[PDB]
Formats: sequence, C-alpha cells, structure tokens
Amino acid sequence: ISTLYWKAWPLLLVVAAFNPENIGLAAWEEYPTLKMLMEMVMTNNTLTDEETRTEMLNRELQTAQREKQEILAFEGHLAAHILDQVKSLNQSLRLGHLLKQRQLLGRLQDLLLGPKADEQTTCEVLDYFLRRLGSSQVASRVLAMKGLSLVLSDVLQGYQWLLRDLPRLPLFDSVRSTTALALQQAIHMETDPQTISAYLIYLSQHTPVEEQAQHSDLALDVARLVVERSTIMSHLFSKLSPSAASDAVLSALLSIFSRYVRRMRQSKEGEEVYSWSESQDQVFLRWSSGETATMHILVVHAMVILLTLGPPRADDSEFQALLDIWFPEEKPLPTAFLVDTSEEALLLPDWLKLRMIRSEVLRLVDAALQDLEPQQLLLFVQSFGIPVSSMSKLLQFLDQAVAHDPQTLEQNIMDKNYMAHLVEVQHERGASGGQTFHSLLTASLPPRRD
Amino acid sequence: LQFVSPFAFEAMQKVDVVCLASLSDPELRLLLPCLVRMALCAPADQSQSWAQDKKLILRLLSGVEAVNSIVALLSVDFHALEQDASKEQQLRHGLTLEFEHSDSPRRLRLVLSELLAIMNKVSESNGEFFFKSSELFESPVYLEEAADVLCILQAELPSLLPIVDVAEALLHVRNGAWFLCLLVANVPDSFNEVCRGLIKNGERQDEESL
Amino acid sequence: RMGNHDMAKELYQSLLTQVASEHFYFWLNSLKEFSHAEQCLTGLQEENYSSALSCIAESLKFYHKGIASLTAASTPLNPLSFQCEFVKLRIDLLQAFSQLICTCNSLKTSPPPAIALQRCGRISNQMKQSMEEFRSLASRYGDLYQASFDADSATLRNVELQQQSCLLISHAIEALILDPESASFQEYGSTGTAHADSEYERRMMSVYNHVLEEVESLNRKYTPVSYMHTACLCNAIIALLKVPLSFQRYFFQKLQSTSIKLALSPPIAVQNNQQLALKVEGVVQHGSKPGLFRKIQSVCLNVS
Repeated sequence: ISTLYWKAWPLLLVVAAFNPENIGLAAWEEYPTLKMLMEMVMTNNTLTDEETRTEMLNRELQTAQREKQEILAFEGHLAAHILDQVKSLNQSLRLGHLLKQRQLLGRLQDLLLGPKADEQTTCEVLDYFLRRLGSSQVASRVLAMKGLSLVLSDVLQGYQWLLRDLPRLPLFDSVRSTTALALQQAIHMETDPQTISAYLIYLSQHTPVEEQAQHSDLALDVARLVVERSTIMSHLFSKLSPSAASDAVLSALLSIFSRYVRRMRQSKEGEEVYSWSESQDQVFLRWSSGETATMHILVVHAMVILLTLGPPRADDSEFQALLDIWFPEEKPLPTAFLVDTSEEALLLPDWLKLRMIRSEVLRLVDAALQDLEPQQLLLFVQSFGIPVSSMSKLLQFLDQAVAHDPQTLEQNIMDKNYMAHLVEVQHERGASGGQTFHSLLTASLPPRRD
Repeated sequence: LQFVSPFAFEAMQKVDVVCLASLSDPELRLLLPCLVRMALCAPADQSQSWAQDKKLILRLLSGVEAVNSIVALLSVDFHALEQDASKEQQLRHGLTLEFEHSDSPRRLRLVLSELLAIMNKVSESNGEFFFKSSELFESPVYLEEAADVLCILQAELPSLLPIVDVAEALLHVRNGAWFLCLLVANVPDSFNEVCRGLIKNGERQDEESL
Repeated sequence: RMGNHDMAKELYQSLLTQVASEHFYFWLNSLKEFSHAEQCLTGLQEENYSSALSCIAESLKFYHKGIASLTAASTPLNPLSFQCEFVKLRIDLLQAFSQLICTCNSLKTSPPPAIALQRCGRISNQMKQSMEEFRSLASRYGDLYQASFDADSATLRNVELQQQSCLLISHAIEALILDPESASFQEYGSTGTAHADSEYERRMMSVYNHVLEEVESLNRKYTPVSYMHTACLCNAIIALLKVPLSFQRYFFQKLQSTSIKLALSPPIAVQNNQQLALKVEGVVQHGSKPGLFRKIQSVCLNVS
C-alpha cells in the first residue's frame, strides 16, 4: 500500500501547480502526496477550534491505521515508517514550480481598479484573502495586511487604505456586510493596539447605523472587545502615556454607544426588536422615565466601563450626555429585567465596582459607593490602585458601617491583622478618616514589637 | 522595550526602600512582581526594621492597579500546578487569545507547560541553539508585561523551576533578553549564578552565530 | 604592608610617570588600583549592609582593574605568580562576601513559596552554595600556601589568616543555618597564648574570636532562617572587611628562590608487554643561599 502510494504519487506530485493536473479537485484529494499537501495547507490555515483540530488529528491517525491495515492485508494476499515515508515523499515531491512575485502582483491590479473590474472580481478576492485576517496565525494577518496595503496603495499611514479609499469606493456599498463581519470577527484575533484602533474608527465611521441587526451585533462584539479583553485596552489606554489617538478612539467608541443608547431609548414595546432570542445576555432595561429597552448585559458593562477612563481631551458632549443618561443626578437607577425569568438582575458586579471606585469621575464613584454590603466593603478596602480621595471617603463609609452595625462586620472577619496593617498604611499615605475602624482593630490587637 | 534601570536593580538588591519611593512607576512595573510577593506573604524575617520597610513597600505599590492582577495570580493553589507539571514531565520523560480568555490558574498552567517544554527540548539537545522554540507569547506587545509578571511568579512560587535553566530557555526564545533582565531584577541575588550558568555554554564567537 | 592604603595610593599614583619599562608601569599601576580598592573598604559602617554592598562593589571594580593590569605585568623572567594568585583569591573572597550579603538580604527580598532546611528552599540552597564557595576558597588559600615554599614566615601567616577567615565564614554559615544540631563544638582553645606577631594579625584574631563567640551564643536559640542569623553573618563579613588587607614581603620581594628542571626519558611508542622503564632526575636551583628560610631534604615525586 505504501508502494502503491509511492507509485501513484509522481503522476500528480511531480507535476507543476497547474489546475488541470490531477483532474482539478477530485483526483488531487485522492493521491496521498497531493492530499497530504492540501491537508497540511488547510491544517495550518480559540479553544473550540483547537478541539476541532484535535478531532481532525484523531481522524488522520485513524486513516493512517486503516492504511496500515490495508498494507497488512495486501502483504497477506501477496504471500498467498509508512506514514513517515509517505510524508517525506509528499514534501520532497518538488511540486509547485512557480507561484515571479511581480507577475502575479501586476496580474492582480486588473481585478480591482482596472476596466476588467466588476463585482465578482472584488468579491471572490475578498472571500479568499480578507478571511485570512481572522486566522489564528499572526503571520497570516501580517502578510494579509501587508499585501492589501501594497496592492491597493495623517494617523496610521499604513492602514490609511481602510480609512480613506475603500469607504469612498463604489464597491463598498454592496460588499459592506462581508468586510464588516470579517473585521468584526477579527477584532478578537487582532493584538496590536494600533490595528484595533484602525478597525474601531472604521466601524465608527462607515457602518450600517440604519440596519438594526448590524448595529446590534456590532455593539455586542465591541462590548466583548472592551469588557472581555483588558490588556489590549490597558496598553491602548495607558494612563501613564495618554495620546490624542486614544482620544479619537474613545470619542469614536462613545459615539457608537451613544447612538446605540439613543436607538434603544427610542425603541418601544410591541415591536420586532423584542424577541425570545437564543442568547442569555438579553436584558430588558427600563429607565425611570418610562422608556423601555432591550440590550445585552455585557453591552451595559461596555457602556459603563467606557465612562471609567475619564473625559476626552477635545470633546465633552457625548461623554456628558452618556454620563447623564446612565448615571443621572438626584435620581434613582433604572431597573433591569432578565428576559429568562423577568426578575431583577445585578447591574454593577464586584469587578465592575472596583473600576467605578478607581475611576476619578465623581458621579460614578458616589453612585458605586451607594448601598455597599460589608463583604463588598471588605473586598474594596483590600484592593489597591484606588486614589486617595476615594479611599478616604470609602473609609468614612466604613466608619459609618462600623458605628451602625458592627455585628455582621466582625462575624464575617476571618483575620484582623493584615487588614489593620493595610488600613493604617492607607491612613498614613495621605488619606484622612477611617481611624475608627483601625482603632477597633487595635482594640483587640494591641501593638507588638518585632 | 524598557529594561530595568541600574538604579532600580541596585536599590532592589540593597533593599534601599527609602530611595525606592523615588522610582518612576513605568520603571517600578518591572520589579513590582517580587515587590508584591514581599508585602503580601510570609515575611520569614520578623524584624521591626523589616516591619516598617514592608509597611513602606505596601505604601508605595498601593497606588498602582496592576497589582490586583498579580493578587489574582498569587491566590491560586500551587500544589495543583506542581503536581500537574511534574506529572506531565514524567509523561513526556493563538495562545495570546487563550491568555485574554482565561483565569489565572489556566494562564499559569499554559505558560509553565510551555516553559518546561522549551527547557526539556534544550536539555535533550547539546546546545544546538534551537532559536525557534515558539513565538506566541514573546512576540505580541500586549502580553509582554502581563506574561513577564506571571513568569516571575511561576519561576518563584514553583521554586523547583531552576533559575539557570529559565535563563537558558529565555536565551532560546525570541524576545527573552528582556524577560531575563526583569526576572533577574525581581530575583536579585541570582545575578552571579545566572551569569555563571550563562557563561559555560559557548566557547568562541561561533563565527558570530545567532 | 601596614594597611595604610589611601596614602599608599597617593604615592603609587605619583610613580607612574617616572618609571621606564612597561612591566613596572603595569606593576605600579596595579599597586595603585589595589591600594585604592582596599581604601574603598575603609568607608564601611557597622550595621549598614546597603553601604557594605556599595563599598564592596566599588572595591571590586578597582580590584578587577588592578588584577588585569598586574596580569599585564607578568614576564617570562620573574612571573608574578604569587601576586596573581593572591589577588585572585582576594577577588574571589570579596565576590563571595558580596554574594553572601546579597543572599542575606534575599532572605527578606524573596520570601518563601506556599511549600508547607525546607520551607525556606531558596535561601537554604543559596546558603549551601555559599558554604561550598567558602570551603573552596579555603582550599585555594591552602594550596596557595603550599605553593609558597619560598615565602617568609610572615607572608605564610598572612595567607593562613586569609584561609582562616574563609573557614570562619563557612563554619558560621554551617552552624547557624545548615547543621546547627550536630555542630555541638566547644570553642575551648587556649586563647591566652595567642602571640600575635603584628597589629593586623591581632585584629584578625580578635575578629575571629568575636565572630566565633557570637556564633556560640546562637547555637540553637532560633529557627535557622531568622533575621538574627542574617545579622550575625553580615556583621561577621563587615568586621572581617573593616580590618584592612596587609600585603607582605613575598608579594613585593622574592628571596630564597628554588625550582626543579626535572629531566626525564622522552608521541612515544612502546610495546605493551615491554612495560616502560623511566628515569626521572632533577637539580634544585637556588637564588643566592639555598637554605635561607626553609631547608629542602626530600623530593616526593608523585606520578600518575
């Protein structure tokens, strides 16, 4: 059987890379050398995807075992490693011959801007090459963006094609959905902050705002990007080194979210917007003004996290508008209904509350500080990064807490030493207040020398 | 691509904490892992001088929010990690997306597995300089600080992971010079032994080899 | 010789210009660097370990410049073998002290892991490495003594004192950290008859006695990774370095030279059955009088 594969291979494995050789597609997939090559190309081409690849590897192992069994049966009939040799023959078969780069580069120019260009010439090339931007290979994305920038063509000069020629082109109006979907999927696979910035400003400028489905899923994936992924956001918005490019990106994101919140505040009950959707994140949020809305819980988290980074350098309108509608003055918060059971659901969890108190926007902090449980107060005082003013006022809240109901407080307390150490640390760094909690701690823990 | 300043390493080596308050936060983010390790665990020192110095250390790093990620990294049960890694070692003898989409134990498991894999490959060979061990965590700029911090803990808390083999492995990886520099910054007294271990491998310039 | 190294540096620096041969230029420059390096340790302070680290680093820089220069001073005739090896052992001793102070600071600069001796794994292992380093240093001072056949008695006693300081530090490490339980040794030496032959040697014996009695007072008191062990070891290092180094006659001045030509029967084939019969012979050379310090009546030729 291995000798059969070695004898059948040179018909197509030694031939060039022309299409007719090995009867187009069928006979290619058959011949083990050809097959192996195409399979390795497809194989190289998240956790769920890894499991699929693992299943493919198991299937390949099963096929190799079947081929070995066939070889064993053939040997028995004749009387009456194999995989390594087959792979070596397939690799060393010396196929391909030629793709020389200038020939295919000049050939490709006719398909997009030349008189030969049409819908199909753009759409097929986009379906083949733009899809590579979502692949797990970072080299795939690098080569794809380099090739697109080279073939097609004052901030982010390299990616300026996506910002100044393609949205202006006639072939964008009909092929907007496929590019938008592919780039939106690629927002999770992209890593460099400048790339993420370019895609976000593009989706801010030239998206189908009018279509509800595109706006909704774009909001969902942007919400996943800004909530699920933090380190990309951290490098993009490092508060040690703010930049006006980050200002433009945050203004664009706030513009998109302001548009979404306007759209959902305009949505009334009894429309097609409210469905029994498959996804669990759907939440029916109704404001104190009677307005009704259906949006995803992670999108709410995305809206609130965007306000924790402070004001824009060059803009104040959308930030203030979003701050007012989301965190009003002298008014209560809206009540959310989880669509699964129509019950009240949490709005500001612990990982969210930490970023609200860390944020220096005052309204957000005093909104977070309202009705805090003693366990949550212990969690917040135990964390770092909080500014001095927020820390001091939370310490005064803790002072009120101990003076009112100390019983739950020292019921939940596992150990008093290290918190007393940290609260005196926070007291001496420049904070005022909180001395009552420290004094109560030292009341049962008098100071000791070391 | 910022390395630890000589003042920072000298001050950490001498534990000159009074001048450590005069160090910039971008500099301090490289030596922070060990720092948070110091102020949050078993002192094993029990001195009033060290009690105040630990107090000043806790004072200094309270103003940076990146310490919360390390606290999450420091709160795991490391016994499960050492058993899993040792069992895998006996068994054999788009990872940044997973990094963004996982908890601290999974991060530690994946990077510890990667690290043990590269030192096993290099120890199996005779110093062939397999410089293409992997480039998935070392290449993207986003996961430089986070994985560097996590590498400091995974080279400290499972202390059965040797410092010299970690240094040689980082020499084999793409962008490991910066990791080696900050890792020696975190564990300061190993500089002599790290350099000693790094000297006994190559003889000549190897015709200016890679 | 008397350890006054700052003014010695001042004089040696003045002598660089007026010498004529390059070998003596390197030699005088190396002496200037060694004197400056020893004066760097004059600025030490008791119970200040950061200053100790800084001063030892500053000393080691000039020591390294000096040893490079002194190796440049070597020539086929009069090769500075004793000076090279003595300075190299001082290099290794100061580097060992720097490493030990760094580790003692690493007791608090690297707290132990979640592991439930053991439970202080890193500090114990680096203590063990320091122990091995100091024992190897003592052994190297010993074979330097043994290679110093032509040296005067005072130079041999000075090298012996260097070896004893290395042994003292290693034993302090062992009896405080590694094996405190089984090191139940009583320091019952007749210290009254410690006839010190110099002020430098007197300070050496005084600091040995203080470190040893401090170790004896802390035999089993504490758990072996306490900060008091660190304080004891660092104070031992600082007190040992405070007494300045005292170069001696054999460093500067060679007398009673001797050597062996060692002629013998000379890529040599031999039949395996006809086992080799070798004649080994040699003459003992002498510089001026043969028997000035030591008299030679044996040659214990060892062959392998």
